[PDB]
Amino acid sequence: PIQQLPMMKGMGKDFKNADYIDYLPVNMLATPKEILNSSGYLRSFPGITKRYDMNGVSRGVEYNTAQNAVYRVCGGKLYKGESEVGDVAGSGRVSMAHGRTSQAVGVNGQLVEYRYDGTVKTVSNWPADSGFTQYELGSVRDITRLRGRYAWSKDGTDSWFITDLEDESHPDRYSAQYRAESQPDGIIGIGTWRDFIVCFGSSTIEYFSLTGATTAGAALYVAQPSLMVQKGIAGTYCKTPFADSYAFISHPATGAPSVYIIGSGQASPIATASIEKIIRSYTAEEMATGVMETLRFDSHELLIIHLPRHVLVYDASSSQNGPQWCVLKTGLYDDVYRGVDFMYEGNQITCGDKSEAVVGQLQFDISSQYDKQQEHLLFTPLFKADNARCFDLEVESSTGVAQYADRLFLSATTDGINYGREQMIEQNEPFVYDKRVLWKRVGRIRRLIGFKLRVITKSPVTLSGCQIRLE
Amino acid sequence: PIQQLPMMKGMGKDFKNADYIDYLPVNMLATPKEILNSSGYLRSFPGITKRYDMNGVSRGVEYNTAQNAVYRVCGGKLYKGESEVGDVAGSGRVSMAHGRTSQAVGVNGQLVEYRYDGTVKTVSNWPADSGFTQYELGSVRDITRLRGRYAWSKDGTDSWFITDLEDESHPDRYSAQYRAESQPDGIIGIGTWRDFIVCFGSSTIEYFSLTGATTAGAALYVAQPSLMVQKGIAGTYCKTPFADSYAFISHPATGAPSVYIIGSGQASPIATASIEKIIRSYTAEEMATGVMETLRFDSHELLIIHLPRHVLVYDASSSQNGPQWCVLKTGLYDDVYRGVDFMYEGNQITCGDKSEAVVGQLQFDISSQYDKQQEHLLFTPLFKADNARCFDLEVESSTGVAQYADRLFLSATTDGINYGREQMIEQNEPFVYDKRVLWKRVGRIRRLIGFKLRVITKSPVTLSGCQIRLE
Amino acid sequence: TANVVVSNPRPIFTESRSFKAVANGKIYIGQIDTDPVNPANQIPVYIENEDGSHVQITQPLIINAAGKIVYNGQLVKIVTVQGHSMAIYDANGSQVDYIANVLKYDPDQYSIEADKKF
Amino acid sequence: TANVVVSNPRPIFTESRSFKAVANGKIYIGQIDTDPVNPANQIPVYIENEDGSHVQITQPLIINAAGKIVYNGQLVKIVTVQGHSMAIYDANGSQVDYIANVLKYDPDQYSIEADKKF
Amino acid sequence: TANVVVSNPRPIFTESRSFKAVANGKIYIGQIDTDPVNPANQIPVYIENEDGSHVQITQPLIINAAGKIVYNGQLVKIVTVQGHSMAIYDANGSQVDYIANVLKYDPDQYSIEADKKF
Amino acid sequence: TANVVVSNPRPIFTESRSFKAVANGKIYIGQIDTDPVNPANQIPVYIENEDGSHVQITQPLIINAAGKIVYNGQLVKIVTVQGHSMAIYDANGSQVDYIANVLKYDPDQYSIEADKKF
Amino acid sequence: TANVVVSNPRPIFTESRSFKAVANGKIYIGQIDTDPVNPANQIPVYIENEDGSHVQITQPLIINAAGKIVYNGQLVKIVTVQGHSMAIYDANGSQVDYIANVLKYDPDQYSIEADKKF
Repeated sequence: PIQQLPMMKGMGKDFKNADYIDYLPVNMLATPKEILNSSGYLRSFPGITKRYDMNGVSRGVEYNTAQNAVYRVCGGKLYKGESEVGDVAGSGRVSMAHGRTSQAVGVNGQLVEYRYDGTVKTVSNWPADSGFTQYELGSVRDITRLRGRYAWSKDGTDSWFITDLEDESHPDRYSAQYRAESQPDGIIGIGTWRDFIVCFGSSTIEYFSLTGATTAGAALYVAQPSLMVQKGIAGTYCKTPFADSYAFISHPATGAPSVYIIGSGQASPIATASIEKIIRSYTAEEMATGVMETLRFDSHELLIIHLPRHVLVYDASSSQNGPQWCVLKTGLYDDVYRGVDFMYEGNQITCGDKSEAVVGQLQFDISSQYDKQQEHLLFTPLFKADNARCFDLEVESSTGVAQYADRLFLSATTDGINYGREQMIEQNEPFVYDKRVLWKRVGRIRRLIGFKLRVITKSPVTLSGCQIRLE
Repeated sequence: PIQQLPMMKGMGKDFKNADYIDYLPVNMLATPKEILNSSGYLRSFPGITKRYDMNGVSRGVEYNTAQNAVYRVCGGKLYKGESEVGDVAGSGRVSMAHGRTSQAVGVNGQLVEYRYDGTVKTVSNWPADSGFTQYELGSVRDITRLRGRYAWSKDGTDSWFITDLEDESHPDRYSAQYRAESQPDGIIGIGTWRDFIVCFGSSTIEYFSLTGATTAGAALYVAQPSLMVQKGIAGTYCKTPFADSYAFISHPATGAPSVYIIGSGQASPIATASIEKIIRSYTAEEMATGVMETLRFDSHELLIIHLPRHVLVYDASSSQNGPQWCVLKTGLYDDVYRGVDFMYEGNQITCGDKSEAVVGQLQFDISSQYDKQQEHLLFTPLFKADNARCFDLEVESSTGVAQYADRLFLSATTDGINYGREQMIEQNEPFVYDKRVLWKRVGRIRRLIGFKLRVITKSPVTLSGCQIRLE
Repeated sequence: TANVVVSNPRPIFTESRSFKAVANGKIYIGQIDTDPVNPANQIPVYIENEDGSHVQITQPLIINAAGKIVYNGQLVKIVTVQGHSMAIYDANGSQVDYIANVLKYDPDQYSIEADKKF
Repeated sequence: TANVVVSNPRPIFTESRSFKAVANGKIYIGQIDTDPVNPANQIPVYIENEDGSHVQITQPLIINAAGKIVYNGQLVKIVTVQGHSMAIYDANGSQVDYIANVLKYDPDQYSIEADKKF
Repeated sequence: TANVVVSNPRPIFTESRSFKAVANGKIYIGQIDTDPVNPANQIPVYIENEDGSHVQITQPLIINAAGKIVYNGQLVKIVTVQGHSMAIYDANGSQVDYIANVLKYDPDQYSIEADKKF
Repeated sequence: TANVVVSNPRPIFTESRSFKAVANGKIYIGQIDTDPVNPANQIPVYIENEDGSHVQITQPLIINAAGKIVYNGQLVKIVTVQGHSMAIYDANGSQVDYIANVLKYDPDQYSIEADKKF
Repeated sequence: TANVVVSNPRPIFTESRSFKAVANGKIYIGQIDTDPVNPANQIPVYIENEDGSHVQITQPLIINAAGKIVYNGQLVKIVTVQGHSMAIYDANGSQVDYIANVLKYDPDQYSIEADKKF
């Protein structure tokens, strides 16, 4: 009897606490598509090839819909495409926004606006010679743009400000300050969903709409209590517009964190128990430094979360059996993934780097990151097959696009933690499109069994239809 | 054992990156209809026969509901039906609108209005001798008509203007300028959905409705933020009213482009992974030059997209198993389809030409384009049939309407990319209505198999009920 | 210097699966990627004589028992004006082979080409 | 001008000591004046399909019982660059033929110098 | 990504009326439009090696059981300087084929003509 | 510097009276100069995996028919601290070997004092 | 959580050309870069016990059927003070192995050297 073994999600035990955990695929994305007896396959994440050389590691990215170009902060420089257009001080992640007249960067507690004419301004109070209101402009944490105004949050004081309509280098003349105010504190992040200013605190997410007032001093924004979410975000960059709302990671102020997508006044969990355990392995710090982003290609709608030790990708287009998660990494020994700050421009997806002063372009006919061969994992769930004596381990692989006859390390575990002997079986061949990857004689199953299916390639890996004969 | 083989959608592998892709039917449309043991058939796209002779290639088309006639721009001429009614400058695609007393063409940054009395006007500011407002009328990108006014978008400056009620050759005396303003930039296209001015930018689509105000200087249009769509369009002609809303191709500003239909504040994807890959094969340019149109005949609701190398047709009425797509082409070597600017008038569908100065009328009892034989393809999905030794490859064909005993090239692939020998089988015969297209002895299947089913005809092709005997 | 290489001018047409000639077979050549048996798809075929007469003949070419093209019982050389598609049929009438696109240039009469080219 | 000659597609490869095809024989195509058996000297070879796509294939080409190149038991059209060397080996591993430069077997060798001179 | 089909460059000579090689036959190479069997009409013939060296050999070219030219029991490529005529006779002495002008021009004399007229 | 020696992984344990592996033998690892059979003196032993994780395993290590440490019939890599004592018993309970300190079996015992001195 | 693989520290001596132990063989320990079979070239050899005491023994070290050094029918660890050369002969007197410098230096003299210079 032939039995099909799923490979899109594995299963095992954690030897630290003897609990059951999922084994996520590494450098693999699941694509639901009926190929043959399969109804889905697994394809390696696209590799990275060098595009440009920059001043340092990437610190921010945005698509400038005004200039129709991608602006990247790298090291101490700000680039419009390939050419440097400004100097940015600091060393960490920066906020990025833009409008008609300038590209704004939130860095070092400042909202530095690089105008397209070549001048650089900074948001500051109106001069006292003006008859205009002066505000307590402290530090800047996060910035955003809406309706021709920059809205930014003051660091740790629950307040946010907007810029003037005819002068974006100053706050509003009469009514610039607003507060979330349905909370003791928390203004961690700021964004714009559809036409609202969204203030992401801890334990609250608040929405603000334009009032349409005309009288001087009247409030230009009003909170919408019907749209507010009773949950917060862990860090200033722990949120992204994913599908039509914001996906975020919750603050410890409301319990153990996980991954949520905002619905209508509520948040729906996206993370599984294994993802929650991975998140819980981090302190409150190392969790506020996580960076979230989104990717879109070939009907793939990926949500990428970078942590100091993990890069976790959630696929919303392949989550028909529950949330679909995978791990991105660089190297062969669980080193963190180096790609960050993805952005689609022209007809290519371009990324920054976490460790080198370079930029990539995410080539699709390879799987190596900057010419370095990468590792891919595909586990199968444990199953009870006492005295089964399995045979004919078959997998379907799409061969032909390869530079070497790269192989497959096939091993089996019988306790859920430790894997045994690895056999090397050729899984690809250059210019050969009919290969039949297969291992005839698998051993006898005593109580339990599970397979690892490790590959190391510079070429794309496409695997589907894992099957065994159990006799 | 008799097994039925679907032909409405094929399946194979791309030899460039070893990925799985769909093989769309070429010059064939799928009609869901219970014929016999089939529940649907595949019919060749109607051929094109010459109707008129124009000045040049077609640049625009519209049905003038005021005149009850079709207006076409061909070369340097504008025709109402068959007779020239104006001269139009330029060489590329033009925008079309019409109203009570004129047919407006948006071309060369101008809104040129050809009035039915024979005089031609152009939109310009009111003379300074008037006490009326003057506006920064720059270039014209796209035009439309609503409620007796022309609404057009200024090129690259996010603004749009309306004309005056009692003088359509000028903007409004008091309040003509409006801005989308919920965006840093983008006014790529303009249209009218039901009673709204729809402004299709990049990364947003905004809706404007009439306020009903009567005071001078008050805004006559107000934006509806509740109907907004958080997605853009690729080019000025990458949108069309498809079913009851707009179907469009998205901008790179929101990720990798695909095909969407606007719902209620959201966009629903229509393209599949293969269509997204085809779109991604084009740069940002060659994607803004794409054109989108709609056809309707025999319950077929076709959405046609013209690209420099592909013409892709989506069938809304045959999408019960997922989106249904096909390819239109001219010749035998994947040359782009020459038909463009379809419009139903009288009882005939009429098209322009992309390479010659002619017009067609889309005859239904042929399949040739301007008396030249055309090629039709029908692929089957790959399947695993190890040691099958198949027999009796049958297909049901509706014969009788033919000028020659046209034949079928039947081949098989065992790897998904390369096809073997082609066998010639007569699939049609003039004045014969019982044919039994069939091949007796197909070979043994080692691992995988799939068929191509190529036809070259000047007559309609109707194929259904593909079946094999697997023994 | 070596200007000529001794070679065989007569093409040989054999079976697809076995080392046997297509005895008393037929050849139809026409527009590329088409069915050459349809006379509308057929293209002119000429016999190139020993001096260059280039006399046109009817399309179906007859294959000898040796696998060579014959006309009036004599070995002939057949030439065409363009790349074509080929269809070789057996004496029984079965499709021996179909080729969608073939183009082999005539390696002879280079003096005329040089005169027309230089 | 009838500059295209009706020749035999699907070239036939014959044993060098008898009138027999090289069944299950191997063919290596590489750079000119080198050994194409060593994969460092090999050059791409492409299957040409009906739709016009060129698909690079594994270098050792397999010869069937009729003496013609096959891919999976199916007759295919194989294309490479004009300048290449060829090595044909029998199924038992013995050299059937070697040619260091195919372009030197054209009947007219004066054409190359004439084109490269005037 | 290629612009020539992989063919078989080495010539093979078979019988004109039956599908079999001209085993142990003879090839006579001579002046254009003459009878090359006559030694007066014969012209020098050389074998060209893999390197490119030329070795003049006696005129009667030996065909082997495979239908190929062999000099010292090994396949050889035959070259000439001037345009020639080629007559192939079988082992029994019956004429198999005759070509009075293989290229329909003389590259040797046309080289002199073109060196001055081009 | 070639300071790494290509040696044999999967160490082999042999019977002390005959050239035979200790099949189904038991190994205890403990503190230096102690009885590792007593669980009070035992020290952790870890399986080192492909992924790099170290998993502590039950102390009695099982020796297969090849003389190697196995976990579930599978060859594994077992690691511990540098200073340990080892006891090897046969499947019948008889003592095969005892080593009070493995570090004292290194060929060079001057290295330890030299490192601790200068 | 470890930094050394569990190995087998007790030496075993096997034949250099066949997979068998040197049963009842001889080991001769002597001066560096000399022939240690000669008693004049030999150096004192001691057995080191579990406690750490040393017992000087006669030079020819006995290799039992298991391939291990045994003095009083029991496994012993052999130590020396100075660097040595080692020669292993089998039971029939044929030399099995020879190493002229087991550590490629003399720790005895290098001890004084390092005390002087480090």
